[PDB]
Amino acid sequence: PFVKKHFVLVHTAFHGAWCWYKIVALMRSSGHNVTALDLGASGINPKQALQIPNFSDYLSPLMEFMASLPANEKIILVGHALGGLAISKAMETFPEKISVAVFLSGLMPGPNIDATTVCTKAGSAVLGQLDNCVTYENGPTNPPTTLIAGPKFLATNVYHLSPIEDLALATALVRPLYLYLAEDISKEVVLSSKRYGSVKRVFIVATENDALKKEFLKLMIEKNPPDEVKEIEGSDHVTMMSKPQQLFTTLLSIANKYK
Amino acid sequence: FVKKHFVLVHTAFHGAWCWYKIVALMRSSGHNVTALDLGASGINPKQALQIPNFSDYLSPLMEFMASLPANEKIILVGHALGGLAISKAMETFPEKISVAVFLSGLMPGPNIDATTVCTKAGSAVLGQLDNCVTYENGPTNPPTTLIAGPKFLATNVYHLSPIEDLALATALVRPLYLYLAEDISKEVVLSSKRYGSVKRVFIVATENDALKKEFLKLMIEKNPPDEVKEIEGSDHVTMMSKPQQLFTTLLSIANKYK
Ligand SMILES: CCCCCCCCCC(=O)O
Ligand SMILES: CCCCCCCCCC(=O)O
Repeated sequence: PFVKKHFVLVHTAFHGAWCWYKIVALMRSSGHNVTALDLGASGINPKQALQIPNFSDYLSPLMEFMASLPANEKIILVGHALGGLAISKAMETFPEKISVAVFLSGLMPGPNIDATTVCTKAGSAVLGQLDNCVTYENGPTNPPTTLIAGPKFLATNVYHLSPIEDLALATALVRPLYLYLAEDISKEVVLSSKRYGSVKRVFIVATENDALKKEFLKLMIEKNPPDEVKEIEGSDHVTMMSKPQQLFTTLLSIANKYK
Repeated sequence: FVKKHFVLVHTAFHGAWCWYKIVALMRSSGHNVTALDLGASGINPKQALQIPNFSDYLSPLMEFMASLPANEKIILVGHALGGLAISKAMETFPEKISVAVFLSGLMPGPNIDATTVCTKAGSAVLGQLDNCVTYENGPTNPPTTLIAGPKFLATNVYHLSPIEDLALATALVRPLYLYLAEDISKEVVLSSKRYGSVKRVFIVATENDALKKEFLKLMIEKNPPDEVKEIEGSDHVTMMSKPQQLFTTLLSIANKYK
């Protein structure tokens, strides 16, 4: 008996709703509702990175979407990598509107491994990697302002197991990420046991992820245990690109289990 | 095998992203390819309201063309509306272009004006299905932008493409400013000695819209190119519906017009 669900997808750094296109097609084709959002200055969001130095504005598209969700409608919230921070805040604020939260290789901070610990670790795996670079729109006296993903970094660390056209698509769409201050993130993403902790949570491991190392991911899983950990073999960092059908099937299974 | 440089220019609502399959095939086969975002398209930083003049829309292509040392020739490909953009590039920098390719592109010339092909092109989009216009300049002024609707895209543009490409497009299409005919006519002026000196190939690719094909035949008849090629089974976005076939056709054209 077909039970219509509402999947809400949240991209990682530099990306946008566009990266989910294969997943969105499978969802809409099977009759489910799906909303792929562009966070601040991501995808075709009108804001420019330099215009939104506050993490609050990076996350606003999701928070605003969450706030206007209809009465009693519950969603399957999916966050990829950095998107993990966004859905975490959504979990703390609107825990009742989320049937189950899914972290796809996502930054998954919790009361005992906070957002800043997690962001500091994440930053080390992206800043300075291959051809990635930063800008100083506020002068040499201030912290770098934005991070720009390089094509070689994308091909090697992110899309190494995906169709080459997807790499081409990414290089024509990735945008800069404002380097939000740890202090700002810490005040925005604060999680509690009775709110964030009350939302069903599943973590999906990308077996061949060369962007976010195993040790970091298992540190988060260890210190902020999810209700379940699932795995997708042969997937690079962007599972929605390299292993779309498997991610789709897994998502449907997760939605049915926790509905 | 001689390395070539293809420069791809999209149509309304789109961006460099729509050529992803083509870009991929060109890079792996060893060629250079530049897929540009015109004003307020793809990830270009401008918003439609910020580029009310057609020259603002063409800016990314003209800047690109100007940055090219004259010895570095290119194969300039324009899709549909992108035809107007490459036509302008042809008039301004004729010598930097080995061959211009109009993929079902608006191909105005001396005997068929730019405003003429524009007005006709628009009738097929304005007021179609779920497409809609905005009025940022108030109710008593002409509409300011045109927004492509998902249904319009599904049945009129991507009807022969993988369904995921339709989804991709719905997450990326952006508004097109409704440029004035006066503006466009003044902006796209072509002469036989300049625009006319560039080798030109038109690629007909449309399948179940006979009127659309007539329009394409009209422009070909009024402004005859050096050659006309066809691609079967294509919807409005050939780079999506017939990628391998488009790639092959472009390689073939490039090798012929060196
Ligand atoms: C200080 C903020 C920078 C954090 C970088 C987050 C990296 C997420 C990983 C990814 O690229 O998908
Ligand atoms: C800017 C003139 C307003 C009319 C709409 C533009 C024509 C779009 C047609 C097409 O896809 O080729």
